[PDB]
Amino acid sequence: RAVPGGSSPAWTQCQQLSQKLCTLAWSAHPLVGHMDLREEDVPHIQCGDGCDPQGLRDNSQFCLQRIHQGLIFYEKLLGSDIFTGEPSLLPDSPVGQLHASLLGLSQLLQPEGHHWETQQIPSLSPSQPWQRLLLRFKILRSLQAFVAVAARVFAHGAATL
Amino acid sequence: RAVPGGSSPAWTQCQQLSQKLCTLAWSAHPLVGHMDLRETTNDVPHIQCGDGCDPQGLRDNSQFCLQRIHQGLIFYEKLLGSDIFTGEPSLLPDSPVGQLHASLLGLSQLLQPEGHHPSLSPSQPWQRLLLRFKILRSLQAFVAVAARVFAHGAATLSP
Amino acid sequence: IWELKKDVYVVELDWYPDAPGEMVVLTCDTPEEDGITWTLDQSSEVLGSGKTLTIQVKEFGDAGQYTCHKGGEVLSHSLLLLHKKEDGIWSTDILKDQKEPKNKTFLRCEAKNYSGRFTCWWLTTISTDLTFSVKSSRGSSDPQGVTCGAATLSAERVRGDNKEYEYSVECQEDSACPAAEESLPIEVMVDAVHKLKYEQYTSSFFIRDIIKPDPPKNLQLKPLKNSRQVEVSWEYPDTWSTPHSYFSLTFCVQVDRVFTDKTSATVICRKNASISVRAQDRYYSSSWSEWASVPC
Amino acid sequence: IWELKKDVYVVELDWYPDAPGEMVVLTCDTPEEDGITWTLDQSSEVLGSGKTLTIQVKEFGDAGQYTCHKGGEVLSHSLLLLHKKEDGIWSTDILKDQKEPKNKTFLRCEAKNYSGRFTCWWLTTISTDLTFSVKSSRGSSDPQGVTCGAATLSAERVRGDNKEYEYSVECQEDSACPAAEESLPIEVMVDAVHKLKYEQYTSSFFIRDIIKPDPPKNLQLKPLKNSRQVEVSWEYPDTWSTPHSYFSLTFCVQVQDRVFTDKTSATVICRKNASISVRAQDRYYSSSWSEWASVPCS
Ligand SMILES: [K+]
Ligand SMILES: [K+]
Repeated sequence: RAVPGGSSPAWTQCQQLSQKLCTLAWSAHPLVGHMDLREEDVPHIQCGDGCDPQGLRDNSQFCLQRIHQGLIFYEKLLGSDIFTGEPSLLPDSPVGQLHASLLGLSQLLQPEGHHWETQQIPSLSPSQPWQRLLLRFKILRSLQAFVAVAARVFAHGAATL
Repeated sequence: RAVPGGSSPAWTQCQQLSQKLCTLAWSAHPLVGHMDLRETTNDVPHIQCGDGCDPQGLRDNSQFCLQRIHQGLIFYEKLLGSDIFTGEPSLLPDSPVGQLHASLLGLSQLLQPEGHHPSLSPSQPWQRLLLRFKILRSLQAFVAVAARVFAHGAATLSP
Repeated sequence: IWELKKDVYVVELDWYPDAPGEMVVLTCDTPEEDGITWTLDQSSEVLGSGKTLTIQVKEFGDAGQYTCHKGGEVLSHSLLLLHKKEDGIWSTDILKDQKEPKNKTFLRCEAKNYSGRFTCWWLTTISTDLTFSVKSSRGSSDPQGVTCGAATLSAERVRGDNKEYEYSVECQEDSACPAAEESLPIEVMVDAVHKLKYEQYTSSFFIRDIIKPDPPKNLQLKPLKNSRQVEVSWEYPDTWSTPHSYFSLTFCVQVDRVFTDKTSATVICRKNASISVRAQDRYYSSSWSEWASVPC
Repeated sequence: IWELKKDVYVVELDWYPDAPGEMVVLTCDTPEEDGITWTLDQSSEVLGSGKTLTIQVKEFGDAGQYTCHKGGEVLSHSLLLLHKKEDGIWSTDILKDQKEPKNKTFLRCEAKNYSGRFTCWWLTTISTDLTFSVKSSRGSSDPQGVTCGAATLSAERVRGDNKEYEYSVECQEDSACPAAEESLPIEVMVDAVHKLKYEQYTSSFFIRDIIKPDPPKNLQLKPLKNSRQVEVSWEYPDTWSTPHSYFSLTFCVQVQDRVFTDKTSATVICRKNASISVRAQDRYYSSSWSEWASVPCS
């Protein structure tokens, strides 16, 4: 296909909306500490994905499209039993506002993928909170970096478009 | 042998440091912890019954009590060292934990300024968190008594 | 099969409800041995003769109250109760899930101090034909002693609509220790029996985790001239543990909330709201005391 | 045994002083087929003849420079270093465990930006008989080019007791993407040669995690009039990734009590004697805060 095009978003809305994301995603747990790192199922803003300022000017729909993908995926994860299992954490918690804001910005990009595909519904499990806890933070980890680029994408579009 | 005895200590920097200590214990592992629920345990020291840390048992003897207290700190303080907190996902020194590690070693240093002194394992970061928590909840318990103990002494034994 | 009370027995159906269930042997207590007959509960139909009766319990129909008989007489009984295990979980019908913190929490317990005196409630939607017998203890290997004063019914609110019944119980550790780092948990075991069913509800807790000090007393303020300000004061409550010299509390101060360890304070008060204050144990983050105001 | 560089070889003793160690065979590299002899380091002692010497290797006395000779001529060498497994874990005797940031570091790298150029600094007491080869790639399962610029000794300072030697290399990821969200870490492998002893030190990290910006550029004060209160202003450091519209930074203006502003300016109160310092961080990711940019109160 040809690289998609179209709907230029609410850069400002997005900029601020993303910005908040980078805050919420650096929560961290005293006992878990900061998750590293060893690779290696999660989406990524890659090189050829056009979110780099230069590509962003040429186009950015593909990039923005990936960001929606990312949000959608993290969004799913955050909803899963991963963050809902115990060490049971509250819907008012930093993580609550997280899933909350994720989705929100997902919506702000693709006000529902009209619902054709948009799946990639998460791996699964793990049962027993330790693996769980770790997983929670590994995802939060990946997220910090994800959301970080997005914020740059928007904050940039926001200023230059 | 007879109940040891003598040495003060600075009831206040003690009751001071000790209570800053408790807030630490919590910060490094909030009520937003793990409602278990789970054993003979490879137990830690406990400011137990007749260790003389009651408001009464202190009027007279406080030496055994303090030795206990200090012993715990040594235990826990050592624990925060262990790969348990060092292992994956490694806890950073300045992180709320490594500051407990401070307070402890701090407080410990204020009872015995030299004194005289773990299971090791496992691996699987999976299991470190679990211990990290067991230890922490356990600790917050120790330091609590520890606090009141020093609180009283501050209030009643000194000046 | 074991005894709950006297003449009242439980029957463990660990495999409910696959066959053959359990094969109960009923024994009539009397020194006699001839002309004995038996009935189930309150129905006639002589189920059998002899000093013993061999039954097969699988379901409530098999359970109930068996009665011995010797010539127009009722020598003794035996109440057979069912304890059923479905899907690998003993039932938790009787009590209300009270899904609070966290889920499957059927027993609430609090201590207003460190005496070893605690109280525990449970929430049943049931209204009658119950029997709660509480037992407690510290530890399981060599269990320390805890004495529980009968399941009394107290609060009787009204849930979404249907009434909600609450029982609670006094419990003093036979030999407490307050000031010590409790290293072994307290054990509550509620032998709940709803007619023919029987369940057990347990809870494990260290007092410290369940501490819920009382509300501070005598909130007494003294404002200043030409000011919407007041210096206020409270006092530990008497339920609290003595000496506060050791058993230190710390307080809060509503109207943003302010926090001190001092029985006093000074805050800008307007006729709007009022001043509430509470106490939490200064050393262990446990339950915050209830509030206590003295409206501006 | 493997070749760390021409005529220089590392012998892996896992188990260090234990077992039979390892059986090395050396080779004189020369046409010469007759009257070859082997000597180790100095020692006139002939250890064997033939174009190949076969030896056993356990401790350091087993390694060194092997030399072959014919008719009093040196024909070729073969330096053997040891790589030693001490109590089940390789050795680190070389680099200093850099104030644990955090714990067991040796290689502390950082980048002034997402350009793909980072520098790693390591610490050693060792002044001499030090060689340092730096290899960097991004990802193991299918490496990815990182050009490393050779370990200089960036500076040397005193640690009171004895001198601390600070090395460093620059590395450019050959084909880098600053905008991209890395999924694969760079590894920097450092071949630490000190005399006979051989050690490797490693670092794996994402550039996003080693970004530390230069301090704010052109920090300026401007008093308000008959005001002990000032208009602070600064600029993005020259090195920050461009554009700043994308690669944004957030600031911390501390007088001395700090204040935070995603602006390149703030208005403070000079307590005339103190001064305003400002530092930046990635606006969107908790990288590292730069160093302070400071300007003396007016
Ligand atoms: K129920
Ligand atoms: K070293």
